[PDB]
Amino acid sequence: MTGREILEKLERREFTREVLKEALSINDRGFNEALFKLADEIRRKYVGDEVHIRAIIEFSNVCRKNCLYCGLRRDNKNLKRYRMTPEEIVERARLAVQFGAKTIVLQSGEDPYXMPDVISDIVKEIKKMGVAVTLSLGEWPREYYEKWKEAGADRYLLRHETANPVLHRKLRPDTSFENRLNCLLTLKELGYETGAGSMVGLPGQTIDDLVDDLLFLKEHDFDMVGIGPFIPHPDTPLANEKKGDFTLTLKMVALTRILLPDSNIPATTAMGTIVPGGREITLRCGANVIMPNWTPSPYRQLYQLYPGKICVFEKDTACIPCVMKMIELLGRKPGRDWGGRKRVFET
Ligand SMILES: C[C@H](CCC(=O)NCCC[N+](C)(C)CCCS(=O)(=O)[O-])[C@H]1CC[C@H]2[C@@H]3[C@H](O)C[C@@H]4C[C@H](O)CC[C@]4(C)[C@H]3C[C@H](O)[C@]12C
Ligand SMILES: C[C@H](CCC(=O)NCCC[N+](C)(C)CCCS(=O)(=O)[O-])[C@H]1CC[C@H]2[C@@H]3[C@H](O)C[C@@H]4C[C@H](O)CC[C@]4(C)[C@H]3C[C@H](O)[C@]12C
Ligand SMILES: Nc1ncnc2c1ncn2[C@@H]1O[C@H](CSCC[C@H](N)C(=O)O)[C@@H](O)[C@H]1O
Ligand SMILES: O=C(O)[C@@H]1CSCN1
Ligand code: SF4
Ligand code: FES
Ligand SMILES: [Cl-]
Ligand SMILES: [Cl-]
Ligand SMILES: [S]
Repeated sequence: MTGREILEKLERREFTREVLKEALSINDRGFNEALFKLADEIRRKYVGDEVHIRAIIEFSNVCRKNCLYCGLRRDNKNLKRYRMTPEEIVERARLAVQFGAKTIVLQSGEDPYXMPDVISDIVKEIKKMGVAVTLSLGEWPREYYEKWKEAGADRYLLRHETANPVLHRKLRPDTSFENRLNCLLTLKELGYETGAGSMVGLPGQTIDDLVDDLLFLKEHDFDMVGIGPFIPHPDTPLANEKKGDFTLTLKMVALTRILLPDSNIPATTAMGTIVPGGREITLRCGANVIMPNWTPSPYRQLYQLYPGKICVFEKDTACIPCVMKMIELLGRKPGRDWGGRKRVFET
């Protein structure tokens, strides 16, 4: 099909494997621009002009897992490890709420020390502040997820990474796609707003794999979808692999918006790392969420899933103001409420 025909099928919601594969394979500038315009318009119509701010506190870079892509993998001895105290985390969340954040995201490596009860205690304290709490702590037993939901957690981010089970097991040798999916299903069952998503440009990942990632996301109707490029880290086995392409990754975000029109979709920091101004582009191609870094010094610079991350050299409190300026210069509005998913039931 020509680009014009692919676009027409996307506009009529004929989301076949073939339409998605062709959308990802056509490299014509005119087609891509039209795809991005469509996704921007769908975003505007379904989720409006509010860009929701999720302040992220990366509270520990200790991890028990050994994912091949990740700078926090347990085999990386060239990394100073750190843990914020529970008091530090609560007070740092309070400062973000003082700065206007309406969601606090707590993210870490899979660090056993906190699990499950110290997390529960932190969540209960933050919930007193009248904001949404999102956890992004990795894979844990059902019982831990249940405890955190009873403590008041609202949302959980657990990117599926890659929907190719073979590639998933190779890159994540401690676990499996089946396990990852079972965690996501358990989180949904428990009443979390649940986020999935994937990296683009992983070694060995194909276009057909990206199509499978889109169809997976569409299948499960996730509340949130986090997408970014793979960025190689020098202290990992994938150090010499190519970085994911920004344009391809942006097309994944655009297609995700077209597929899941009422979902919450961040403009990720990895997008702003590989291209200067990449978050702002992504916010104009389907995204409607931003996650300003709220990790304090001196830890911020130690939380390096990938290198060269933007924002690391800035003062503690810079990123909330910075994203508020971004949202204004984009002609957008800050979120007025917690920014939970507002489902638009259709046919
Ligand atoms: C800003 C640049 C360069 C534009 C440019 O420089 N040309 C425009 C100003 C031309 N003027 C109208 C002021 C004067 C014309 C008379 S003149 O005689 O001066 O040329 C234009 C050229 C292509 C545009 C992107 C694509 O669409 C894809 C996508 C659609 C989304 O929905 C919004 C996001 C995104 C990324 C777009 C953003 C932006 O919009 C771009 C980069
Ligand atoms: C934290 C300190 C000290 C006072 C304090 O502890 N303030 C708690 C405010 C709590 N809220 C955010 C929920 C108020 C919402 C009011 S609002 O009327 O916006 O709905 C206060 C004093 C001045 C405040 C900044 C300025 O103002 C400019 C700007 C306005 C944006 O908007 C949000 C960002 C920013 C940078 C502000 C952040 C923060 O706030 C500051 C630093
Ligand atoms: N090298 C790299 N490049 C780009 N993104 C990466 C990366 N290493 C990790 N990430 C991404 O960062 C996300 C958060 S990792 C932190 C939370 C948790 N340990 C977890 O694994 O879910 C991952 O889901 C992955 O998609
Ligand atoms: O892009 C990033 O850096 C982070 C990783 S998971 C949330 N976004
Ligand atoms: S991706 Fe998450 S689980 Fe895997 S090594 Fe990094 S921090 Fe640990
Ligand atoms: S969002 Fe971090 S300094 Fe701009
Ligand atoms: Cl969130
Ligand atoms: Cl994300
Ligand atoms: S900023």
